[PDB]
Order: sequence, then C-alpha cells, then structure tokens
Amino acid sequence: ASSMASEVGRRLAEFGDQVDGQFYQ
Amino acid sequence: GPLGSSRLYLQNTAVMEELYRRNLEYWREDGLSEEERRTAADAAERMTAVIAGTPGIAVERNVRDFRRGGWDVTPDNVESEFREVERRTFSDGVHWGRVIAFLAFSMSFAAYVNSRGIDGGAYSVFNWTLRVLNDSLADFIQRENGWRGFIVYADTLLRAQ
Repeated sequence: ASSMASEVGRRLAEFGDQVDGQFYQ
Repeated sequence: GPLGSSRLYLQNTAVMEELYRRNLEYWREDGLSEEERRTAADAAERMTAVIAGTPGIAVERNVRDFRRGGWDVTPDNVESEFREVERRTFSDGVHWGRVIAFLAFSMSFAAYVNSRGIDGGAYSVFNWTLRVLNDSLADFIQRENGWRGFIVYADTLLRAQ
C-alpha cells in the first residue's frame, strides 16, 4: 500500500493514544 | 462473534448512520429497542464532539491533508489502502481512542474517495468500516460495556476537553 496509508494509520494510532490518555486524566 | 452479536450488529449500523450523517447522502445506497437506537445516537453525538475537539483527527482537516498529499486511491486499490490504515491503526492493540480515530478517518476517507470520483467509494468505505466494528472490534466493544460504555467513556473525555 501507499506510504500515505501507512503514515495515516501510524498517526491514527498515536492520536488515538492521546485521546485515550485523557480518560485517565 | 461475541455475546449479543446480533444486537450489536444492528446497533453498530445505527451508530455509523448517525456518525456519518452528523459529520458529512453519498455514503449510502429494524430489530432495535427504542433504548438501543437512542444509545446509538447518543454515542454518535459524543464521538462527534470528541472528534471535533481533537484537531489531529478532525474530519475536514484530514480531507484537506489527503488531497494535499495526492493520496493515490483508485477503484482498484482503494480497499487495500483502507486495509493498510486499519492494520496500522490497531497493530499495537485496541482501545476506545483508536476506535474513535479510525472512525473519524473513515469519514474523512469516504469524503475523500467520493471527491476522487470513485463510484461507490464512500459507500464501500462505510460498509467496510461497519464490518470492522462487527467482526474485528466487537470483542473489545462488548468487553467495554458496548455503546453504553462508550458514552460513559466519552463523557469523561468531554469533561476533560
């Protein structure tokens, strides 16, 4: 797959981690 | 799949319909209690709020980024592009944050492929994403108390946002 797809997925993993961290304060 | 799969399928469908309506028609082509239908709409509303308050995954901003990068999607490779984003998003594991981010992505991606003139593109993206919830994320969703649990989780986020 495109480099763009792998980079988008990687950033979704990291932003998702940032979103989830806010649940724990 | 897991416990109560049949009801979760219908509820995942309602969450997606509400989510895509609230954030974006072109992405389309019962059995629920009025409770479950209401919990689905509430979950789609909170998730829309979480997404909007998270600039990294905002729907509009990502469509702009996909266009600027000239993301090479065609009728022939668009599923494999989607699947690669899916694989990488959850390669470390599954939690609600990555679910929210992936669903945000799926709306940006559906709008993007529709803007690329891929006939049926957004409809396919919607159907793939619905079935990621049904087939791959269902065990997580049920473990965390379903869409009722998501609302508790999301309220906590919005209090913190």
